[PDB]
Amino acid sequence: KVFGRCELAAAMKRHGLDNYRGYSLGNWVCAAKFESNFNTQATNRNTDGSTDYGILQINSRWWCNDGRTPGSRNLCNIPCSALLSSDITASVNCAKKIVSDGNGMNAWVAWRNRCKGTDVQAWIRGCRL
Ligand code: NA
Ligand SMILES: [Rh+]
Ligand SMILES: [Rh+]
Ligand SMILES: [Rh+]
Ligand SMILES: [Rh+]
Ligand SMILES: [Rh+]
Repeated sequence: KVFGRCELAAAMKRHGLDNYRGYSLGNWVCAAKFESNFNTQATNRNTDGSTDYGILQINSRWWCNDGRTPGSRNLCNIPCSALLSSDITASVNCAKKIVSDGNGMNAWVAWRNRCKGTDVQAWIRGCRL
């Protein structure tokens, strides 16, 4: 599924991401925009052979099992395929673990390079929340 901006903000809010570990909803929407262009089905292979999955580009080295990332972990205890669902529940639950891990939202390279320090409130402007 390719979400609209305000449609994703509403789903993220419902699933408890607004202010999760102090990160406003606009941070999460901005991250999803630059990681996946709001596409749940997005996949991107990494130089290390790991793959990033879903609306928040969650990596198979640490977070999910895809059966093709040797000596990786599955710290979210999910098949990476669960992260490509139209239902964002599994991505949001795994993203909560990731952002609690010590480097916060810097775990998302698109968030650090394109969202961090910017007017991220703009990403929820005009949305009924
Ligand atoms: Na893995
Ligand atoms: Rh939920
Ligand atoms: Rh819930
Ligand atoms: Rh766009
Ligand atoms: Rh870690
Ligand atoms: Rh509201």
